[PDB]
Amino acid sequence: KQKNSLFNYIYSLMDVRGKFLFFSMLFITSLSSIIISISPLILAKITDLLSGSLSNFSYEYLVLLACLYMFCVISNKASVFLFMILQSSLRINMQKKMSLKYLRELYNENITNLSKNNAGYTTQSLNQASNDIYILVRNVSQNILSPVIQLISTIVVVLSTKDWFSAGVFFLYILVFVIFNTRLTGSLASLRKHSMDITLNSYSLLSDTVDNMIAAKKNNALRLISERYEDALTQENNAQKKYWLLSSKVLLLNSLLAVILFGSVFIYNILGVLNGVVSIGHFIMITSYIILLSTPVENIGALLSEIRQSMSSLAGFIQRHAENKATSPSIPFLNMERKLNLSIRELSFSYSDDKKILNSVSLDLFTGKMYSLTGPSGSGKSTLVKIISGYYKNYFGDIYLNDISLRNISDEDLNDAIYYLTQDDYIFMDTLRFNLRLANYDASENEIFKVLKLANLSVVNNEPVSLDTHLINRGNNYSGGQKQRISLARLFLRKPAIIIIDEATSALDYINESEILSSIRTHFPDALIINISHRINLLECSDCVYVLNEGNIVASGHFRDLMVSNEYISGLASVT
Amino acid sequence: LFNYIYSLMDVRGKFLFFSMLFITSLSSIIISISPLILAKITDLLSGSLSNFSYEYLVLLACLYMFCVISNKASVFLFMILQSSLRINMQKKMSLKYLRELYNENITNLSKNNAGYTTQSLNQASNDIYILVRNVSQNILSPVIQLISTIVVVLSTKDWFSAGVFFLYILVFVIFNTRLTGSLASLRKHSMDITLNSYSLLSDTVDNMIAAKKNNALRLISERYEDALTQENNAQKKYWLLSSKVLLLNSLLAVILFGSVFIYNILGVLNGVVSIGHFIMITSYIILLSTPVENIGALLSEIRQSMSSLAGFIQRHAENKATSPSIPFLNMERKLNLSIRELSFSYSDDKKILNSVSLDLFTGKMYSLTGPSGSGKSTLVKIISGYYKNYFGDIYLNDISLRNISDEDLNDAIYYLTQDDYIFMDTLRFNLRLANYDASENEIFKVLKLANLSVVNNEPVSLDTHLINRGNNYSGGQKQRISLARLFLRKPAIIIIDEATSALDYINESEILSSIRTHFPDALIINISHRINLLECSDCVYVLNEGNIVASGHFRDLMVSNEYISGLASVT
Ligand SMILES: Nc1ncnc2c1ncn2[C@@H]1O[C@H](COP(=O)(O)OP(=O)(O)NP(=O)(O)O)[C@@H](O)[C@H]1O
Ligand SMILES: Nc1ncnc2c1ncn2[C@@H]1O[C@H](COP(=O)(O)OP(=O)(O)NP(=O)(O)O)[C@@H](O)[C@H]1O
Ligand SMILES: CCCCCCCCCO[C@@H]1O[C@H](CO)[C@@H](O)[C@H](O)[C@H]1O
Ligand SMILES: CCCCCCCCCO[C@@H]1O[C@H](CO)[C@@H](O)[C@H](O)[C@H]1O
Ligand SMILES: [Mg+2]
Ligand SMILES: [Mg+2]
Repeated sequence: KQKNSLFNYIYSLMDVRGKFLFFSMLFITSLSSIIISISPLILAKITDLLSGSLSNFSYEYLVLLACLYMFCVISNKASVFLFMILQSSLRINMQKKMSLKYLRELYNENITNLSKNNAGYTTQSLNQASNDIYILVRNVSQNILSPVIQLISTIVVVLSTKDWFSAGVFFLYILVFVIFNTRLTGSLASLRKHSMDITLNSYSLLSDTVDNMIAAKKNNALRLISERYEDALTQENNAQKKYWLLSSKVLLLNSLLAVILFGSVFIYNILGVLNGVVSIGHFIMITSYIILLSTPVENIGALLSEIRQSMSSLAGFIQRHAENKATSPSIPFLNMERKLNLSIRELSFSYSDDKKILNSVSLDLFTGKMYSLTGPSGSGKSTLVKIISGYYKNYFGDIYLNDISLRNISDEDLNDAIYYLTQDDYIFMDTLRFNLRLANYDASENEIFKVLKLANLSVVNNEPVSLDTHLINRGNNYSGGQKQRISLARLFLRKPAIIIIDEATSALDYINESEILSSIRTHFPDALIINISHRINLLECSDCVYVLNEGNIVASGHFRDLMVSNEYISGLASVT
Repeated sequence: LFNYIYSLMDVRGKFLFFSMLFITSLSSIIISISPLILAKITDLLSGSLSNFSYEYLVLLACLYMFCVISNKASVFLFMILQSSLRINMQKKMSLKYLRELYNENITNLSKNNAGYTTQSLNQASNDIYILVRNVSQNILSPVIQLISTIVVVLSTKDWFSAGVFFLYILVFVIFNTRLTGSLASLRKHSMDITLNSYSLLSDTVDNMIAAKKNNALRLISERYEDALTQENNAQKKYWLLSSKVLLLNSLLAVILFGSVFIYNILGVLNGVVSIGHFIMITSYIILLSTPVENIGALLSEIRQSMSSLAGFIQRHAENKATSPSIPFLNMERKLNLSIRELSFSYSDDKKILNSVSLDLFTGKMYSLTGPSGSGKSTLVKIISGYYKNYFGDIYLNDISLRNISDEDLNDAIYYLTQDDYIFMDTLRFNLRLANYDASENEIFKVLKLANLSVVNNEPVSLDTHLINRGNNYSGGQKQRISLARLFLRKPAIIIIDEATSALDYINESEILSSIRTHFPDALIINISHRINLLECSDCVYVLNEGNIVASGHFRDLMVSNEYISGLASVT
């Protein structure tokens, strides 16, 4: 069942030009195997015409024979060059379509599955998959029809000249070969997959070390960093050597079998020529067939290995990239209300198992009101807002948005209704314009510049900020606070009902913090605001404060009513 | 270049490489006898065909078989040695890269992402592979087969054949070298765009959650699709030139070798040339394609994998200023900091530090504050040796920073960065980053001082597996990992750049208390917007638009300075 899905996926990557290039590759490979299967006859015809006669034969017929053999050899080589020209053209063609499908497939994945592996890994995963497709495209377009044509014609013709021992041992070889190899193909595929996986692990550890180089540099940790890579490389070499040995043995055993079987057919026809039983023309034809048969035998060996091993390694890739999906019912045409209220009823959550992060959170929040959420680091403030923000769907209990449950809300609509300002910043290595256009694609040059003022990012160091400012990897081109302001400027282009600010202002100074937080409430008057903070001034300003402790909501109401009642907020209000 | 490739080969690597060269050379000697054995077989066919002529035909046919078998055994043996050599050279190549990346400056490291550096290793590994191959296979072997051909065809006194044969190798080597550089440039430019494309994929995948939550599929997809279009166009440009060279080389061969075939046909028809010689000539025309092909590769592949490997060495071994350093420096337990008229720019376009003049001392805690963009991080980064292109001077008890080795500076100063850098590994590994030789107890002791020894009423294991960017942990728990590292280290200066922002007052004060206790003589610079640290410091420094605008005690500043007055009013 998964076998059919695989080839349909490869076929789909080919546009009209892609389908032509693929069929041209199949045709030219097939045509040349027909032509080259003729050539050992031509050689035999040349041999007899000369053998015996003492220069007494048609010199014009020898020239015609020699020219036909040349046409065979030329057309077979033109075919090789034409196939590789078509192959690269098809690689180029299928490449773009393959890569975008991956990016779009990665966008539709869940946050839990995305977080599982880094960029180093996903980047080299595309690499392995692309190459896997390439191999499969080749093995199909080249090693299916062509070796069958050359093997059929060879047994048919040798059978026609009534040589039973030759055609017999020839057919015996293809039989022993196809059996022996298939009885060892899976054993290679498994050893190759296991290797390729360790290779991903190794690219993953390189990108992990390079992304955290500054940390390792400043801790003078070259030895610790170098040794954990050197260990990964050692796991890679050992996995590669294990494949190499099996691969090397199969090749040597297949070579020794060929020498024993085809060697006998060569000795048999030698004795046949020495005892006048067999003609020289025929001897040359059997000798010519033994030599010609190696390439179709090679193309079969390849197919039996390469098709099974690239199908296994490609199966594993499609699995860890299209599998993880619970249900998600969603609503067909939903047009969310400008005013939305939040109702969390007996919400429970665990990231893994054995440990519960949210015990039985029961809350009720309303339009145009600001709420503060606090608690110790590990209580689950981020977790709770992430679930509200649809990061996770494996939760016990229910969450409503004006009667409508989250479970029945499409990820697109939820993201239009709620805007989560994350604890960590996510700045794209691109222009400032690009980072803000992330919030709204259709936004004009003015709408974007207006938003810079609202986030206090219109002027940096007495200089006006350009929308064309190039932003380095992780936006480390900008200060901690300037990073927070990019993410804040995004909110102003968006139009949400709920606004979550998870410690999203921590890097800003008192002036900026207050001015932006002011501008938020001004620009979004009816917006429900959840604010996560460990700071009294941010807790004070709220219409109501919620204290989360070890998963459960332990305290509610006004900050003043809590600053003495509650154990945690009294701990905060220890200073001054 | 070739010395760098040679160095990647250990003793087993050098054997495998020479075995590859030998076997390729030996097989070209053997296969160059082949057209003469075919001639003798054609000669015997037009003879008497006596018992001895039949026996000689068989012994001849056996020698041709030995040629064909030994040539194929050589191909299989070469590919077995090649993969063994690839495996061998692989590890050594990869570590040299990681170690080369560690020795690079922060400014140059920040220039490109992991997606880029990962695929950069890929391209160079493959460029080495190609070079190892074209050298071990396409140098001696085609020369042997081309020499013996002209020698033997010259011996049989066929001038037109050996003439046009030598003419072809001459026109070929000229025509191709004329277009090799044009191919290498088109290939390099393509491979570079390919890096750009892998860079944009890792950039998008690292910030997927942002793009997902902003429903930005179209903007994200469009950007990548543009990069892929820049990739296809760069690839198509190489493809066309590559395809033309191949078709023109093929058409030249058909015209030149086709004439040698027609000439010897007419020679056979007019009794001038024997059939035995006519076969030997076509047998040489057919045999010559593989050495012509290997020269076609050698010419084109050696140049294009040298161009793209030149680039890789340039961007991974250059951009070093000076660094005089110090031979054997043993830094004093007590160190004072003296910044004199410090000025700095990142891209020279704008000044970040105007003329910072400061003086700090042992065992005292100092607070640094100012608006976001003043340059607090910049200043401590320069103190921590992130950047060396600065005007003014920085001393450490008479010794200038310029004369301090990056290893010694990192042992004297410990910078707790604004953003956290958690390794995807065990908690043990993340803490061993600070001190390799640390025992299981030294590490757990440090977990208590970091307030990380217990998470959710459960004792924290040193074997806790930490996901990409440590997102397996809470904002504050991340900060605590970086804080726990400091307790294994032994510095004179301790910089805390907003490194406790994700912590509540209790823990912030509690960890900062255990820092001062465990490091009594340590000079502490604290960057904070909050007041629970500014009030605790021995002196406060206010940075505004590059210049230090206010100094002294916090209480004396919330009277004098409006910024410090307004900040304290947040009570
Ligand atoms: N992806 C994850 N996988 C497993 N456990 C996690 C993950 N993220 C967080 N946790 C744990 O879940 C608990 C609460 O997580 P989180 O919601 O980030 O907390 P928080 O209470 O908001 N803390 P903070 O923001 O630092 O002050 C902590 O004990 C974390 O260790
Ligand atoms: N790597 C960089 N490349 C270019 N400019 C930079 C870089 N890092 C910082 N800057 C700029 O230098 C100035 C000061 O940066 P930084 O030292 O991080 O500031 P900060 O004043 O400490 N702000 P913060 O800690 O966010 O509240 C700002 O104008 C930044 O945009
Ligand atoms: C035009 C009349 C017939 C020509 C004589 C028959 C021999 C055909 C040429 O054989 C070639 O010999 C080479 C070594 O000499 C091999 O490397 C090559 O694989 C093989 O294809
Ligand atoms: C001309 C009379 C003397 C000929 C005696 C030697 C036998 C030549 C065998 O050559 C083989 O012929 C095949 C034909 O298809 C090619 O595929 C193959 O590469 C080549 O090796
Ligand atoms: Mg949190
Ligand atoms: Mg800073």
